[PDB]
Amino acid sequence: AVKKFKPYTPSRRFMTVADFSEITKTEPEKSLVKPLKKTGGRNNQGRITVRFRGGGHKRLYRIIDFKRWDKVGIPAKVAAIEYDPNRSARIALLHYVDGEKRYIIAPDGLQVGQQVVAGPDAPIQVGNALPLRFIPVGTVVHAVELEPKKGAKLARAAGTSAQIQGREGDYVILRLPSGELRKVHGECYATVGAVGNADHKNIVLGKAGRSRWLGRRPHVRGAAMNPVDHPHGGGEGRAPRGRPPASPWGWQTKGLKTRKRRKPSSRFIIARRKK
Amino acid sequence: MKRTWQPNRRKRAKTHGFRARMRTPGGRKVLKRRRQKGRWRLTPAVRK
RNA sequence: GAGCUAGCCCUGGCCAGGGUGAAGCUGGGGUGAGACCCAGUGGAGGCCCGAACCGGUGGGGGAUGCAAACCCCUCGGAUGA
RNA sequence: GAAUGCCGGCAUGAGUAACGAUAAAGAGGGUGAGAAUCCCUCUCGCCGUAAGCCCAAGGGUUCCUACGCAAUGGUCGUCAGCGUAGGGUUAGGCGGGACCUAAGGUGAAGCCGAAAGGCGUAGCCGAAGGGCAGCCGGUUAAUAUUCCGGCCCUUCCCGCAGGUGCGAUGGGGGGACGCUCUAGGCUAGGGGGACCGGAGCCAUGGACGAGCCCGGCCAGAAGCGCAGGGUGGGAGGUAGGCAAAUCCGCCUCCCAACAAGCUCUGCGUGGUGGGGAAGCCCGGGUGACAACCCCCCGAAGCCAGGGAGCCAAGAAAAGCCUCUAAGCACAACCUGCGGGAACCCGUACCGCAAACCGACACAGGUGGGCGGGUGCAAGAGCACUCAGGCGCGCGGGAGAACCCUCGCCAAGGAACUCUGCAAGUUGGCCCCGUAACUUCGGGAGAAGGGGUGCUCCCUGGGGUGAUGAGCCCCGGGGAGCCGCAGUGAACAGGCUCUGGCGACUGUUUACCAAAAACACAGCUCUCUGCGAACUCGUAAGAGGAGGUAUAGGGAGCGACGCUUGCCCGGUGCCGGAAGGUCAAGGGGAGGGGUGCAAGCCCCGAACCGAAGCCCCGGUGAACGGCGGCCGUAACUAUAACGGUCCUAAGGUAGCGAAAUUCCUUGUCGGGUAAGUUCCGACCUGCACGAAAAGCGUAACGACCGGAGCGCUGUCUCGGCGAGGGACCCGGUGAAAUUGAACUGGCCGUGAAGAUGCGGCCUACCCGUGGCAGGACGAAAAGACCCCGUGGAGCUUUACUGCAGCC
RNA sequence: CGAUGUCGGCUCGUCGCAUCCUGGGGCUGAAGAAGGUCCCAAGGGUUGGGCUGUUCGCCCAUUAAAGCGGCACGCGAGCUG
RNA sequence: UGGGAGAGGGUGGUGGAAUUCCCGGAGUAGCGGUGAAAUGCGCAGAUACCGGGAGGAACGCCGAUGGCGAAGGCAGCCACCUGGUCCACCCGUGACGCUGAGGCGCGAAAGCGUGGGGAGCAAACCGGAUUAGAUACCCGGGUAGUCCACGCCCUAAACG
RNA sequence: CCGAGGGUAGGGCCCGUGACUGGGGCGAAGUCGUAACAAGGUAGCUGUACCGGAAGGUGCGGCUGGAU
RNA sequence: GCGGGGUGGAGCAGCCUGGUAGCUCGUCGGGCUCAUAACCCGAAGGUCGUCGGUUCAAAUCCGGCCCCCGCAACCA
Ligand SMILES: [Mg+2]
Ligand SMILES: [Mg+2]
Ligand SMILES: [Mg+2]
Ligand SMILES: [Mg+2]
Ligand SMILES: [Mg+2]
Ligand SMILES: [Mg+2]
Ligand SMILES: [Mg+2]
Ligand SMILES: [Mg+2]
Ligand SMILES: [Mg+2]
Ligand SMILES: [Mg+2]
Ligand SMILES: [Mg+2]
Ligand SMILES: [Mg+2]
Ligand SMILES: [Mg+2]
Ligand SMILES: [Mg+2]
Ligand SMILES: [Mg+2]
Ligand SMILES: [Mg+2]
Ligand SMILES: [Mg+2]
Ligand SMILES: [Mg+2]
Ligand SMILES: [Mg+2]
Ligand SMILES: [Mg+2]
Ligand SMILES: [Mg+2]
Ligand SMILES: [Mg+2]
Ligand SMILES: [Mg+2]
Ligand SMILES: [Mg+2]
Ligand SMILES: [Mg+2]
Ligand SMILES: [Mg+2]
Ligand SMILES: [Mg+2]
Ligand SMILES: [Mg+2]
Ligand SMILES: [Mg+2]
Ligand SMILES: [Mg+2]
Ligand SMILES: [Mg+2]
Ligand SMILES: [Mg+2]
Ligand SMILES: [Mg+2]
Ligand SMILES: [Mg+2]
Ligand SMILES: [Mg+2]
Ligand SMILES: [Mg+2]
Ligand SMILES: [Mg+2]
Ligand SMILES: [Mg+2]
Ligand SMILES: [Mg+2]
Ligand SMILES: [Mg+2]
Ligand SMILES: [Mg+2]
Ligand SMILES: [Mg+2]
Ligand SMILES: [Mg+2]
Ligand SMILES: [Mg+2]
Ligand SMILES: [Mg+2]
Ligand SMILES: [Mg+2]
Ligand SMILES: [Mg+2]
Ligand SMILES: [Mg+2]
Ligand SMILES: [Mg+2]
Ligand SMILES: [Mg+2]
Ligand SMILES: [Mg+2]
Ligand SMILES: [Mg+2]
Ligand SMILES: [Mg+2]
Ligand SMILES: [Mg+2]
Ligand SMILES: [Mg+2]
Ligand SMILES: [Mg+2]
Ligand SMILES: [Mg+2]
Ligand SMILES: [Mg+2]
Ligand SMILES: [Mg+2]
Ligand SMILES: [Mg+2]
Ligand SMILES: [Mg+2]
Ligand SMILES: [Mg+2]
Ligand SMILES: [Mg+2]
Ligand SMILES: [Mg+2]
Ligand SMILES: [Mg+2]
Ligand SMILES: [Mg+2]
Ligand SMILES: [Mg+2]
Ligand SMILES: [Mg+2]
Ligand SMILES: [Mg+2]
Ligand SMILES: [Mg+2]
Ligand SMILES: [Mg+2]
Ligand SMILES: [Mg+2]
Ligand SMILES: [Mg+2]
Ligand SMILES: [Mg+2]
Ligand SMILES: [Mg+2]
Ligand SMILES: [Mg+2]
Ligand SMILES: [Mg+2]
Ligand SMILES: [Mg+2]
Ligand SMILES: [Mg+2]
Ligand SMILES: [Mg+2]
Ligand SMILES: [Mg+2]
Ligand SMILES: [Mg+2]
Ligand SMILES: [Mg+2]
Ligand SMILES: [Mg+2]
Ligand SMILES: [Mg+2]
Ligand SMILES: [Mg+2]
Ligand SMILES: [Mg+2]
Ligand SMILES: [Mg+2]
Ligand SMILES: [Mg+2]
Ligand SMILES: [Mg+2]
Ligand SMILES: [Mg+2]
Ligand SMILES: [Mg+2]
Ligand SMILES: [Mg+2]
Ligand SMILES: [Mg+2]
Ligand SMILES: [Mg+2]
Ligand SMILES: [Mg+2]
Ligand SMILES: [Mg+2]
Ligand SMILES: [Mg+2]
Ligand SMILES: [Mg+2]
Ligand SMILES: [Mg+2]
Ligand SMILES: [Mg+2]
Ligand SMILES: [Mg+2]
Ligand SMILES: [Mg+2]
Ligand SMILES: [Mg+2]
Ligand SMILES: [Mg+2]
Ligand SMILES: [Mg+2]
Ligand SMILES: [Mg+2]
Ligand SMILES: [Mg+2]
Ligand SMILES: [Mg+2]
Ligand SMILES: [Mg+2]
Ligand SMILES: [Mg+2]
Ligand SMILES: [Mg+2]
Ligand SMILES: [Mg+2]
Ligand SMILES: [Mg+2]
Ligand SMILES: [Mg+2]
Ligand SMILES: [Mg+2]
Ligand SMILES: [Mg+2]
Ligand SMILES: [Mg+2]
Ligand SMILES: [Mg+2]
Ligand SMILES: [Mg+2]
Ligand SMILES: [Mg+2]
Ligand SMILES: [Mg+2]
Ligand SMILES: [Mg+2]
Ligand SMILES: [Mg+2]
Ligand SMILES: [Mg+2]
Ligand SMILES: [Mg+2]
Ligand SMILES: [Mg+2]
Ligand SMILES: [Mg+2]
Ligand SMILES: [Mg+2]
Ligand SMILES: [Mg+2]
Ligand SMILES: [Mg+2]
Ligand SMILES: [Mg+2]
Ligand SMILES: [Mg+2]
Ligand SMILES: [Mg+2]
Ligand SMILES: [Mg+2]
Ligand SMILES: [Mg+2]
Ligand SMILES: [Mg+2]
Ligand SMILES: [Mg+2]
Ligand SMILES: [Mg+2]
Ligand SMILES: [Mg+2]
Ligand SMILES: [Mg+2]
Ligand SMILES: [Mg+2]
Ligand SMILES: [Mg+2]
Ligand SMILES: [Mg+2]
Ligand SMILES: [Mg+2]
Ligand SMILES: [Mg+2]
Ligand SMILES: [Mg+2]
Ligand SMILES: [Mg+2]
Ligand SMILES: [Mg+2]
Ligand SMILES: [Mg+2]
Ligand SMILES: [Mg+2]
Ligand SMILES: [Mg+2]
Ligand SMILES: [Mg+2]
Ligand SMILES: [Mg+2]
Ligand SMILES: [Mg+2]
Ligand SMILES: [Mg+2]
Ligand SMILES: [Mg+2]
Ligand SMILES: [Mg+2]
Ligand SMILES: [Mg+2]
Ligand SMILES: [Mg+2]
Ligand SMILES: [Mg+2]
Ligand SMILES: [Mg+2]
Ligand SMILES: [Mg+2]
Ligand SMILES: [Mg+2]
Ligand SMILES: [Mg+2]
Ligand SMILES: [Mg+2]
Ligand SMILES: [Mg+2]
Ligand SMILES: [Mg+2]
Ligand SMILES: [Mg+2]
Ligand SMILES: [Mg+2]
Ligand SMILES: [Mg+2]
Ligand SMILES: [Mg+2]
Ligand SMILES: [Mg+2]
Ligand SMILES: [Mg+2]
Ligand SMILES: [Mg+2]
Ligand SMILES: [Mg+2]
Ligand SMILES: [Mg+2]
Ligand SMILES: [Mg+2]
Ligand SMILES: [Mg+2]
Ligand SMILES: [Mg+2]
Ligand SMILES: [Mg+2]
Ligand SMILES: [Mg+2]
Ligand SMILES: [Mg+2]
Ligand SMILES: [Mg+2]
Ligand SMILES: [Mg+2]
Ligand SMILES: [Mg+2]
Ligand SMILES: [Mg+2]
Ligand SMILES: [Mg+2]
Ligand SMILES: [Mg+2]
Ligand SMILES: [Mg+2]
Ligand SMILES: [Mg+2]
Ligand SMILES: [Mg+2]
Ligand SMILES: [Mg+2]
Ligand SMILES: [Mg+2]
Ligand SMILES: [Mg+2]
Ligand SMILES: [Mg+2]
Ligand SMILES: [Mg+2]
Ligand SMILES: [Mg+2]
Ligand SMILES: [Mg+2]
Ligand SMILES: [Mg+2]
Ligand SMILES: [Mg+2]
Ligand SMILES: [Mg+2]
Ligand SMILES: [Mg+2]
Ligand SMILES: [Mg+2]
Ligand SMILES: [Mg+2]
Ligand SMILES: [Mg+2]
Ligand SMILES: [Mg+2]
Ligand SMILES: [Mg+2]
Ligand SMILES: [Mg+2]
Ligand SMILES: [Mg+2]
Ligand SMILES: [Mg+2]
Ligand SMILES: [Mg+2]
Ligand SMILES: [Mg+2]
Ligand SMILES: [Mg+2]
Ligand SMILES: [Mg+2]
Ligand SMILES: [Mg+2]
Ligand SMILES: [Mg+2]
Ligand SMILES: [Mg+2]
Ligand SMILES: [Mg+2]
Ligand SMILES: [Mg+2]
Ligand SMILES: [Mg+2]
Ligand SMILES: [Mg+2]
Ligand SMILES: [Mg+2]
Ligand SMILES: [Mg+2]
Ligand SMILES: [Mg+2]
Ligand SMILES: [Mg+2]
Ligand SMILES: [Mg+2]
Ligand SMILES: [Mg+2]
Ligand SMILES: [Mg+2]
Ligand SMILES: [Mg+2]
Ligand SMILES: [Mg+2]
Ligand SMILES: [Mg+2]
Ligand SMILES: [Mg+2]
């Protein structure tokens, strides 16, 4: 449950911070961090390819175990639940009875000291990682693989979920967090439950600077630029778009679809997204 | 006020140095150029 | 050609002194339990005054200058984007 | 002979401006041919969070000594960062290398690209980050953690002794980390002493004093003491750490448990080695056998990898420790001890500056450390001062205008002016006191007001120490004295009422615009299912992201509050497996050429044939658009209401002479003696209006309006004073400009504004200080404007291509 | 057009007279006072404020009066902006 | 103390009918709607029918004139937790009571804030009709809302 | 010392008045519709919401003070 | 300056493309009603702004004058 401040500065008015309650270990597992190369949006040519990126807090990257089928049948205890700044979710530390330590995405309702397990024979409880084709129809799930053994790719952001609508051959039918209806291979792994930290969407950054700490540099409207800069540049005084609303590079931004036509994924998208 | 020339031995020899000229086709041609002309120094002197 | 400048990356460094007094915590009151109230404690903040530092608002001077942007007075920020 | 021609030389302005911070000078003695300028002394002034000192970069001999003075030095010059010559920089321990990684760079494997080349895991390179062993003094003209003296320490090689399953580029541990706040104990540094040492002093009225002046330390191995850091011990099992592993991780068990122990640092002491003032007498010597003690203040530095809180969640790798594998255990490693070995480069000097970046010995710029004392509430603020460094490389006079900086001004008090522009006022502290409004934080230092020095008396709490004295830190009460005046100097808000715009702190046109512009949290639309979209690239590859719809791209709007109406006919976009059109290709009714002929070859209808477009729907926080005429109420006026034409639909709420209103200083009200501005209304809104958002809004603003109080040289209206120039004399000595000049007024004339023509009037020759009307004065081959079938940036339903996408 | 800086204010004036005032006049539907109208006259004078960039104008309060024009809409190598 | 009846309340779970959409089938010239129509939908294959899937909301018969609660109000079914109440016995305390300005709490619908959810319904709005007009009643659509959670609002022909 | 009062600054309350603006009351024969009383020709009233020249309309829930 | 308009009483067609004036309302007479509105059945009313030309013929085509809307009026 997010946390408010009294308005003792103009920014403290609306600024809200996470409650951090479910966090039980305030420092990462040194055997599982590694240097996160900050890119600032530059690519290997040294060119800004993603504008307005840079200057945020330094981070170490907690390694996440998006496979989990490395250790079929090896249960593990929940050591702690920590802070990961590289993602919107919380991470949970796993002390495998194997003696191995790994991080996973912390689901909602996961409790320190509980034990979870991965594999075809796993129980259907919050935290267990099973192949999609074995989870009862209708149950929520997260950390879903798109293709078998290729890694968990779907529903990993705080609060997201995915419900198994039904099965069809070697494929089960998922409702993604987007509302899209997709066939995913049954052998693909997923984790029972929804990612925790649901309250992540109600955080009110509160002031410019907070955006800057997140690595997010100020954004300039094409309307504020000049014709050499952006389709919306120029004009004496303010100005409506005066043309179909577009991006700096020409293409239109209000409705223009961009998914690739002949993409082979189309054969498994059952219903495009919603709301 | 800060003027444009702020000398720096390391910057000078890494930017304009012999080995900088030699690793690039443009740079080699610079040295070829300056040899052809008879330049005493093919390269800006910097005290290392 | 990025030894000026603009942005970013890596790694270091710097910010006198004073002021205000958020959450929390303690104690008390309150109540079925609470909410909450008070005092103490606490020391938060793109908080306040003000040097360094970063600036460049107003005026004057300068104008073959001390200077191809300077000087004086005044003024803005000064734990933060 | 002219090209604002090119080169060079020499003029003109002119003995003119200037000679570079207004920190400031004077005399005496020396030296030398020559002295305001060099040396010495005494006096004066200036900096002192520097204008002193030590590093780094940059500079590259500028360092020291001798001898020089042509040039350099804005004057001089005997001097010098100048010329000549000689000398000067010494390290296992300081810095860098023979160590380690960071971004980045390079790059066996690999990938890509017409060539050149671009990528790329490892590895390598890469530092002001990690890691690693020297501290105090003396010494030279010039080097010193480098030479020397003292007391310490490191690595490598080898030997000896003891110990041990030894052994690594391989596994594990460690290294290893933010921000703010901060405990204890220290140290750096400082204040004081009636105590210790000291040459000396008694002045001019007094003082022979518990007087004055000056000093009262630094380094140090082991050990010891103090304060901290780090750290469980043992056993059993084990499938994890890509082989093994007794290590590590996991599990069970026992003991230990704020401890202690072991270990590592800091500080203190510590054998011992140094230092040692004023004053005097020539850098020295004496002082002196110097003394080297007590007390208080005390870090931001040390213990340190300390603690707490917070969210934005805070490098890597080696050294190091441990585990084992090959192997090897005649080895090897560990510990102690000894001897031997220990290379390369830097070291001078300036270093907020005359030696660096600015063409200059240039009022500019330049990162780190030290930065003493007293008082002012604190402090790196301010004033004055220590150490130390300086008086700014032209001077002497004079005492006009005028200019700059500064001081005061009778009466008035903004009447000045576009504007209180500027300059006043206010000004720190402590106390009393403080409004509308509000988002309850704020508005607030609101506003306004009192106090503030010194002396004596009584007294409360605190740190130290001991619970006491002493020192030190906070106070409280009483009685008094002095002046015009007690933050007596310096530094240090003027305030209020009321609009516009923007929520706010932020950002911007380096060098005429800081703002109402950009940004901004927040709101909405939209794209994107992950080999994501999007971006950059021919590509490979990268960013996005080691992220996954609570995410990422794009767009508008811009805290918050209350809200955001109608129009989908046109354009964009989304949907639409019918139809229509539709290229290459398919197909081949039927034509043509040629050949004796089989043949070879050419054209070619129907029909099948994608996207796009057509067509059918949707869609506004998509591009956008949101009427006209005529009539009508029992005074008049006006129209709730009605008639009709047109549209895709006819502007809703809210606002309105507005950052928008043309007519316009609209009309009415307020404010004023008077108000083209202001505020408040009205509504015929030339030409508001709802996310190019509409109406509000506390707080905020070096933004832009209006008004009042305070107070002023802004003004009536000017006067006087200060210093730096201007002026005079000695030194040095420019500049733009310049057809030549023997260069007057008027009224005419003239290419229409004449020193230069005509007529007339005036006028002896040449300077100096001043003023700026003319020389269509100087500067700049007009930016305005036109012209050129000149150029460039930008646009689009101009043309034609191309990338890209379909 | 190988540059003649452009409104207004300020400062400093100077000129014209088609005279705002003061002086001298005729005519008057001039009783007086005070006006009207025209002639002569350029010696001197010709205020301070509110509003606006303003010139102009309107307004306040006075005046003998609150004149009109020229001088590159006089005067930016004099200032302002 | 032993008993009973009940949609009293809160939480979690869950059943079937129906509506809408989507998919498949089969099938064709209309469907829909009204007072009568038109808008609308349908040869780009609707309506009607069978099978499949998705989702939301309300719970038919039981249901009654019934029951429960202080009121507002509560209706599929299951389990947990919790209030009230009536009856019996005649067991304990011994007037410990009634009321209640204030205070505090609950409080239908609509409405507000932040998230979610969205089948049917439907203010607003659009269209078709009617009409002199029709900013209505009727018809085709249709956004909030209706639904969940949390926090507000505190109203009523909150009535017997 | 106190002290009538005078003065300076800032508050609170009341009253009078004000361009314009809000609805209200009343006013013999104004304009527009017909909302309610009959089932008033869509039962009405109601709280709330939104909307419209106006009465009103509509949604959501409620009351009978509704008819047959 | 450039564009559009002017026609029964009101608002609109006809103009282009000559021969013809048409739609809604209103107005007049009749009907239904106790009466009015609405509704129903009939009717009248326009020499086309004005003048001048072209034509056999002009609302129409071309000039002039009149009125009435709309747009423009910029560079210093
Ligand atoms: Mg808050
Ligand atoms: Mg949490
Ligand atoms: Mg690591
Ligand atoms: Mg990267
Ligand atoms: Mg790269
Ligand atoms: Mg590159
Ligand atoms: Mg490049
Ligand atoms: Mg981008
Ligand atoms: Mg970027
Ligand atoms: Mg996290
Ligand atoms: Mg993320
Ligand atoms: Mg699959
Ligand atoms: Mg949010
Ligand atoms: Mg960040
Ligand atoms: Mg922006
Ligand atoms: Mg722009
Ligand atoms: Mg712009
Ligand atoms: Mg560009
Ligand atoms: Mg463009
Ligand atoms: Mg535009
Ligand atoms: Mg623009
Ligand atoms: Mg613009
Ligand atoms: Mg505009
Ligand atoms: Mg727009
Ligand atoms: Mg436009
Ligand atoms: Mg476009
Ligand atoms: Mg989808
Ligand atoms: Mg610069
Ligand atoms: Mg530099
Ligand atoms: Mg260098
Ligand atoms: Mg360097
Ligand atoms: Mg460099
Ligand atoms: Mg390079
Ligand atoms: Mg080089
Ligand atoms: Mg080559
Ligand atoms: Mg040579
Ligand atoms: Mg070169
Ligand atoms: Mg640079
Ligand atoms: Mg500070
Ligand atoms: Mg205070
Ligand atoms: Mg606490
Ligand atoms: Mg000033
Ligand atoms: Mg100053
Ligand atoms: Mg400040
Ligand atoms: Mg010639
Ligand atoms: Mg010349
Ligand atoms: Mg030439
Ligand atoms: Mg030349
Ligand atoms: Mg020559
Ligand atoms: Mg020459
Ligand atoms: Mg010469
Ligand atoms: Mg000459
Ligand atoms: Mg001369
Ligand atoms: Mg001269
Ligand atoms: Mg000069
Ligand atoms: Mg000079
Ligand atoms: Mg100075
Ligand atoms: Mg000074
Ligand atoms: Mg001599
Ligand atoms: Mg001399
Ligand atoms: Mg001399
Ligand atoms: Mg002298
Ligand atoms: Mg000397
Ligand atoms: Mg040099
Ligand atoms: Mg010389
Ligand atoms: Mg010589
Ligand atoms: Mg010289
Ligand atoms: Mg010089
Ligand atoms: Mg000389
Ligand atoms: Mg040594
Ligand atoms: Mg070697
Ligand atoms: Mg070697
Ligand atoms: Mg190529
Ligand atoms: Mg390198
Ligand atoms: Mg290296
Ligand atoms: Mg290093
Ligand atoms: Mg580090
Ligand atoms: Mg070292
Ligand atoms: Mg040492
Ligand atoms: Mg020494
Ligand atoms: Mg010597
Ligand atoms: Mg780490
Ligand atoms: Mg913080
Ligand atoms: Mg020490
Ligand atoms: Mg002291
Ligand atoms: Mg010692
Ligand atoms: Mg094992
Ligand atoms: Mg240490
Ligand atoms: Mg001595
Ligand atoms: Mg001796
Ligand atoms: Mg510090
Ligand atoms: Mg530390
Ligand atoms: Mg500790
Ligand atoms: Mg690395
Ligand atoms: Mg052997
Ligand atoms: Mg051992
Ligand atoms: Mg040295
Ligand atoms: Mg400086
Ligand atoms: Mg420095
Ligand atoms: Mg120097
Ligand atoms: Mg220069
Ligand atoms: Mg230069
Ligand atoms: Mg000098
Ligand atoms: Mg001292
Ligand atoms: Mg002070
Ligand atoms: Mg001087
Ligand atoms: Mg100076
Ligand atoms: Mg003189
Ligand atoms: Mg001065
Ligand atoms: Mg004075
Ligand atoms: Mg005086
Ligand atoms: Mg005065
Ligand atoms: Mg006054
Ligand atoms: Mg006054
Ligand atoms: Mg002061
Ligand atoms: Mg004061
Ligand atoms: Mg007030
Ligand atoms: Mg206000
Ligand atoms: Mg308040
Ligand atoms: Mg303050
Ligand atoms: Mg005050
Ligand atoms: Mg105060
Ligand atoms: Mg007092
Ligand atoms: Mg005194
Ligand atoms: Mg102040
Ligand atoms: Mg702002
Ligand atoms: Mg702005
Ligand atoms: Mg706002
Ligand atoms: Mg804003
Ligand atoms: Mg700030
Ligand atoms: Mg600028
Ligand atoms: Mg510029
Ligand atoms: Mg510039
Ligand atoms: Mg420039
Ligand atoms: Mg400026
Ligand atoms: Mg600007
Ligand atoms: Mg500013
Ligand atoms: Mg903006
Ligand atoms: Mg803003
Ligand atoms: Mg918002
Ligand atoms: Mg949205
Ligand atoms: Mg990545
Ligand atoms: Mg409000
Ligand atoms: Mg449309
Ligand atoms: Mg459409
Ligand atoms: Mg459309
Ligand atoms: Mg097609
Ligand atoms: Mg348009
Ligand atoms: Mg349009
Ligand atoms: Mg509305
Ligand atoms: Mg106006
Ligand atoms: Mg108006
Ligand atoms: Mg006005
Ligand atoms: Mg307005
Ligand atoms: Mg307007
Ligand atoms: Mg105007
Ligand atoms: Mg007026
Ligand atoms: Mg007027
Ligand atoms: Mg008035
Ligand atoms: Mg009006
Ligand atoms: Mg405000
Ligand atoms: Mg501001
Ligand atoms: Mg500002
Ligand atoms: Mg005033
Ligand atoms: Mg004056
Ligand atoms: Mg003077
Ligand atoms: Mg002088
Ligand atoms: Mg003389
Ligand atoms: Mg001379
Ligand atoms: Mg000379
Ligand atoms: Mg001549
Ligand atoms: Mg001559
Ligand atoms: Mg002459
Ligand atoms: Mg003459
Ligand atoms: Mg003439
Ligand atoms: Mg003449
Ligand atoms: Mg002549
Ligand atoms: Mg002549
Ligand atoms: Mg003549
Ligand atoms: Mg004359
Ligand atoms: Mg002169
Ligand atoms: Mg002149
Ligand atoms: Mg002239
Ligand atoms: Mg000329
Ligand atoms: Mg020029
Ligand atoms: Mg030019
Ligand atoms: Mg030229
Ligand atoms: Mg030219
Ligand atoms: Mg020209
Ligand atoms: Mg131009
Ligand atoms: Mg022209
Ligand atoms: Mg042409
Ligand atoms: Mg031509
Ligand atoms: Mg051209
Ligand atoms: Mg191309
Ligand atoms: Mg695309
Ligand atoms: Mg010209
Ligand atoms: Mg010229
Ligand atoms: Mg000029
Ligand atoms: Mg004046
Ligand atoms: Mg007369
Ligand atoms: Mg006169
Ligand atoms: Mg004028
Ligand atoms: Mg005017
Ligand atoms: Mg006039
Ligand atoms: Mg008179
Ligand atoms: Mg002129
Ligand atoms: Mg004129
Ligand atoms: Mg000027
Ligand atoms: Mg002027
Ligand atoms: Mg001139
Ligand atoms: Mg001139
Ligand atoms: Mg002048
Ligand atoms: Mg059809
Ligand atoms: Mg068909
Ligand atoms: Mg659904
Ligand atoms: Mg029933
Ligand atoms: Mg009994
Ligand atoms: Mg309709
Ligand atoms: Mg009808
Ligand atoms: Mg009717
Ligand atoms: Mg309620
Ligand atoms: Mg009195
Ligand atoms: Mg009537
Ligand atoms: Mg009725
Ligand atoms: Mg009724
Ligand atoms: Mg009716
Ligand atoms: Mg309605
Ligand atoms: Mg026509
Ligand atoms: Mg015709
Ligand atoms: Mg019609
Ligand atoms: Mg006819
Ligand atoms: Mg133009």
